[PDB]
Amino acid sequence: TMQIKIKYLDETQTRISKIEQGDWIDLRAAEDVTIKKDEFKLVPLGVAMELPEGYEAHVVPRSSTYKNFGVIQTNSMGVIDESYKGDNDFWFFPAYALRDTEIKKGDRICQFRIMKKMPAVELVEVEHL
Amino acid sequence: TMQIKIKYLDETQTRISKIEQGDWIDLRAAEDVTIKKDEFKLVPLGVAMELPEGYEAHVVPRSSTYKNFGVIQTNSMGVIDESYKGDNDFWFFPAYALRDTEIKKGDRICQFRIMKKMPAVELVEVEHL
Amino acid sequence: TMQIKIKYLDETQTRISKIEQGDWIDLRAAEDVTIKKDEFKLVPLGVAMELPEGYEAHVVPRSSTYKNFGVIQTNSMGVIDESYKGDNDFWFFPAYALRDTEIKKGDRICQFRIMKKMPAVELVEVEHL
Ligand SMILES: O=c1ccn([C@H]2C[C@H](O)[C@@H](COP(=O)(O)NP(=O)(O)OP(=O)(O)O)O2)c(=O)[nH]1
Ligand SMILES: O=c1ccn([C@H]2C[C@H](O)[C@@H](COP(=O)(O)NP(=O)(O)OP(=O)(O)O)O2)c(=O)[nH]1
Ligand SMILES: O=c1ccn([C@H]2C[C@H](O)[C@@H](COP(=O)(O)NP(=O)(O)OP(=O)(O)O)O2)c(=O)[nH]1
Ligand SMILES: [Ca+2]
Ligand SMILES: [Ca+2]
Ligand SMILES: [Ca+2]
Ligand SMILES: [Ca+2]
Repeated sequence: TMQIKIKYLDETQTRISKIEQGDWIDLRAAEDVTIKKDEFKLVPLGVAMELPEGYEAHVVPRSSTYKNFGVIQTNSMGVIDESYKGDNDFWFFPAYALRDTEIKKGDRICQFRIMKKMPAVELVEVEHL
Repeated sequence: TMQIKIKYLDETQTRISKIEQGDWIDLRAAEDVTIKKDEFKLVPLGVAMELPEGYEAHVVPRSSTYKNFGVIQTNSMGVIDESYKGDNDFWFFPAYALRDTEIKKGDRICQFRIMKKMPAVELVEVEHL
Repeated sequence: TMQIKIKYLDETQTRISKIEQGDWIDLRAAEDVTIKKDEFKLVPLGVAMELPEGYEAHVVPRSSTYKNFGVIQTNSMGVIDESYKGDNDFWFFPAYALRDTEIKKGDRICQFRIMKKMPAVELVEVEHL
């Protein structure tokens, strides 16, 4: 199987290694985050990762995230590149609150999977298609 | 040649037609739903599916879902796993209404495709990246 | 390497051809767009493409789009099929503004990659799963 190296922000972050069979993986808030209605905050997720060469990760909310927390993800789907593999390259979930809300440290807030990056392409300009 | 088994909620749901291979497939509201501006409702899609093994489905709006139906999708992209294949595992579109709206039975509110699940990965903690 | 043919709206659009290595590609507003709070506009991107056969494109916001512009993409992830390849099939970004905003001509507003279309599938209706 493919290795992903993961570094946690600190010792209190919930470790997320288990036997994986192709399911998306839940990520968790690194700290309590309060968000007022119609405000935006980056929810830190407390993990940095070196993804497999030639891969990227996609991040979206969980199914019940809206019900529980009343937030939407402002970028729709977050794309994490194999190059965001630095020692300070921590992941976040960009949240817009549709109601006053609180997200607690340790809460599952979004989920990711990996995906092979697109193949090499060359764009060629033409005057007409 | 890959098969998806599909169960409809009832006889009144408009069946999905012979497909054009590879194109996303539109899904229809299973009943009339009224949603007031700033309200959230699960819009039933009136279908349950057994996806091929090792696949998942992704569900997103149409480009015109906002113009036609007044809603955004609260989970950004719905991910339907192979394991959501039970006889009562019906699909929904989680709608937040940005204006008052009357969605109708049969309205093509979103679209789906299948995709292979990500490979088996092993997360390994490291102190530093 | 696969080719994508690209046609620009006019001579003033910024050409986006360069060496590609699987990264998503930024697309840019074709003209100034003003969007008031709680309004929606299709932001023109000034490009039409013939994608490789058997492939589709996916379009999402850039990571900083919400901070810089206050817009969310109403369809979450836009899907451009291979058949959207006509001389007047210009791409757009469906934007809903959460605050009064201005996007300037040439601003990077979203990004795309390609992905192979789903395989041929046969839907088989069953009475029970
Ligand atoms: O939802 C997200 C999106 C991105 N990220 C990470 C990956 C991304 O590289 C980083 C932000 O760095 P940049 O501001 O450089 N954005 P990006 O890497 O997309 O830059 P570019 O526009 O050059 O591709 O945040 C998240 O943690 N969550
Ligand atoms: O937009 C969606 C998303 C999910 N679904 C389906 C699939 C999902 O399995 C189901 C909701 O079941 P759960 O509350 O068990 N959520 P999920 O399967 O995502 O759970 P987990 O967090 O364990 O992966 O609704 C939709 O119909 N539309
Ligand atoms: O974000 C997007 C989405 C689609 N598009 C273009 C390409 C796509 O083929 C076309 C239609 O997309 P949708 O299928 O999401 N909308 P709809 O079902 O309303 O259009 P059609 O009736 O043409 O399928 O719009 C964009 O330019 N940006
Ligand atoms: Ca999950
Ligand atoms: Ca409002
Ligand atoms: Ca369509
Ligand atoms: Ca990018």
